Amino acid sequence: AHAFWSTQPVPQTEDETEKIVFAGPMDEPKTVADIPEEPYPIASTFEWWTPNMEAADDIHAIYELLRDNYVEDDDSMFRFNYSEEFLQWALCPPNYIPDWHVAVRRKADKKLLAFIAGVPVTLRMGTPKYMKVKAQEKGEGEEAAKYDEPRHICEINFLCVHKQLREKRLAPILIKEATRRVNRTNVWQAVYTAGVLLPTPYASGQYFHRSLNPEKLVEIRFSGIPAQYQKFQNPMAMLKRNYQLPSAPKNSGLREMKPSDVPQVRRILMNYLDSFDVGPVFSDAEISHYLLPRDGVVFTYVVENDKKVTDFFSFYRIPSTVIGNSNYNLLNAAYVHYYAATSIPLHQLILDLLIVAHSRGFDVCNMVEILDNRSFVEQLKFGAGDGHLRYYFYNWAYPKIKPSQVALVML
Ligand SMILES: CCCCCCCCCCCCCC(=O)SCCNC(=O)CCNC(=O)[C@H](O)C(C)(C)COP(=O)(O)OP(=O)(O)OC[C@H]1O[C@@H](n2cnc3c(N)ncnc32)[C@H](O)[C@@H]1OP(=O)(O)O
Ligand SMILES: Cc1nn(C)c(C)c1N(C)S(=O)(=O)c1c(Cl)cc(CCCN2CCN3CCC[C@@H]3C2)cc1Cl
Repeated sequence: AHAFWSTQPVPQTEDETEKIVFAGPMDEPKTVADIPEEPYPIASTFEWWTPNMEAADDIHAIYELLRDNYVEDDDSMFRFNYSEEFLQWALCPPNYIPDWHVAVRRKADKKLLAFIAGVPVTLRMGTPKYMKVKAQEKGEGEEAAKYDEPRHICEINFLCVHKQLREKRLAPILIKEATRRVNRTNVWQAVYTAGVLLPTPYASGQYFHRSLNPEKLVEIRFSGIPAQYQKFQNPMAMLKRNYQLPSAPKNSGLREMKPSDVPQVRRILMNYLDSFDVGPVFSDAEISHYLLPRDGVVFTYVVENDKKVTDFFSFYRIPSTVIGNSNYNLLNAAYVHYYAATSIPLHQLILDLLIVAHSRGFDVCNMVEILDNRSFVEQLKFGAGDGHLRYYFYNWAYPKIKPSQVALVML
C-alpha cells in the first residue's frame, strides 16, 4: 500500500506500534562510511541545490516555492505563507548544518521545484514513563533505560514539491537524499510532524483555535456562526462580544523578554519540559535563538517580580494566504510556542498571550493539544478544529503516547 514507506525504518501499522514497549532504533547499525558519498540519482533535467538560508535571495526563492505550493487546508481555502524572516529563523538555529537544507532545481533555468529541510535538535526520546513502570515490573529496567540520554537528531520540516510536479514520486527522492545527508553527519534518527496520516505516529493531537477577530474569521469561512446564535437578533455583535479581550495585559510585571533573561528562562522552561516523555533540551544559545523577540516572527514575554523571571510565554506568527476570498489577502495567525508558569495559573498567563496577540493585530491563536495546552482551552474559549498534528520518528521504535506527554513544538 506504501511503495516507499514500506521500505523505510518506521513501524508499518498501528498494530505494530501498539506492541512497542521500549525506545530504540529500528534499522541495522550503520556507520558514516557505509553511506553513499554521492547524492542520490536524479533525472538529468534536474539538479540538487543546497540553498544558503542566510542569503536573502536564496531565502526568497524558497519563500516563493512554499507560498505557492506548501500546505493547504482540505478545501483549498488557505495556504501557509511563512515569511522570509520566519524561514531564516526556523532553518538557521545554533549549529545548524547547511547541507541538511535540500532543494531540487530544473537544471536548464534553475527553477526551484522541491525542498526539504532538516535542523539539529537535542531530544529526550527514551522509553516513556508508563512503559518504564511495566519494564520495572518485568525486570527489564536496564533495557528500558538504554536510550534515556538526550539524543542529537534531525528535525524535518518544509517538505514541498511544486504543484506541477506532484504524484511523480519526487517526494521519496527528496526524503532519501535528506536521509543520506543526515546519515553522513552520523545522525540516525529524525522527528517530523504532519497533518496527514503516515506510518506510523507515536502521538496525535487535535488543533485548537481562539478567535481574536471573529468577524473576519466568519467572513473567510475559517469559523462558522454556531446554530445557537440564530436565536439572537444580531448574531455577529454577540459573537464579537463573546470573544472580546482586554486592551492591555493583566499580569503586573509582564514585559518583553530581553537577552539577560536567557539563563532564567532556560532554567524554568527546562524544569517544566523535563516532566514530559518527549521533549527538547535547549542550551542558552538555543533559548536565545528560539525565544528572543524577532519582529513579525516570534514574540516572547516574561513575568518578572523581585527582579526574577518566574513565568513566560511565547508565540510565533504564520500567516496563511486566503485563496478564495477577494476581500482579504491573509489570515494572521499566532501559534502558542513554549511557556512556563510558576507563580500564576496557566490560564492567567495565556490570557496575557491572547491579549498581546489581539493587540498586535492577529486574527486567531492556534495550538495543538501538546504540553499543558488542554488546561486552558475552556477558560480561554479555544475551540477544537478540524485538523490534527501527528508526530513521527524516523528509525526509532517508540510506544504510543498521549499528546499531553509531548513537549516538542514544531514550527
Ligand atoms: C535520519 C534522518 C531521516 C530524515 C528523513 C526523515 C523522514 C521525513 C519524512 C518527511 C516529513 C515531512 C514533514 C512535513 O513537511 S509535512 C508537510 C508536507 N508538505 C505539504 O503537504 C505541502 C504540499 N504537498 C506537497 O508538496 C506534496 O504533496 C508532498 C511533498 C507532500 C508529497 O509529494 P507528491 O504529492 O508529489 O507525492 P509523490 O508522488 O512525490 O510521493 C508520494 C509518496 O509520498 C508520501 N507522502 C505524501 N505526503 C507525505 C508527507 N507529508 N510526508 C511524508 N511522506 C509523504 C506518500 O505516502 C507516498 O509514499 P507511499 O505511500 O507510496 O509509500
Ligand atoms: C488557516 C490555515 N492555513 N492552513 C494552511 C490550514 C491547513 C489552515 N487551517 C484551516 S487550521 O485550522 O489553522 C490547520 C489545519 Cl485545519 C490543519 C493543520 C494540519 C498540520 C499542517 N502542517 C503540516 C506541516 N507543518 C508541521 C508544523 C506546522 C505545519 C502544520 C494545521 C492547521 Cl494550522
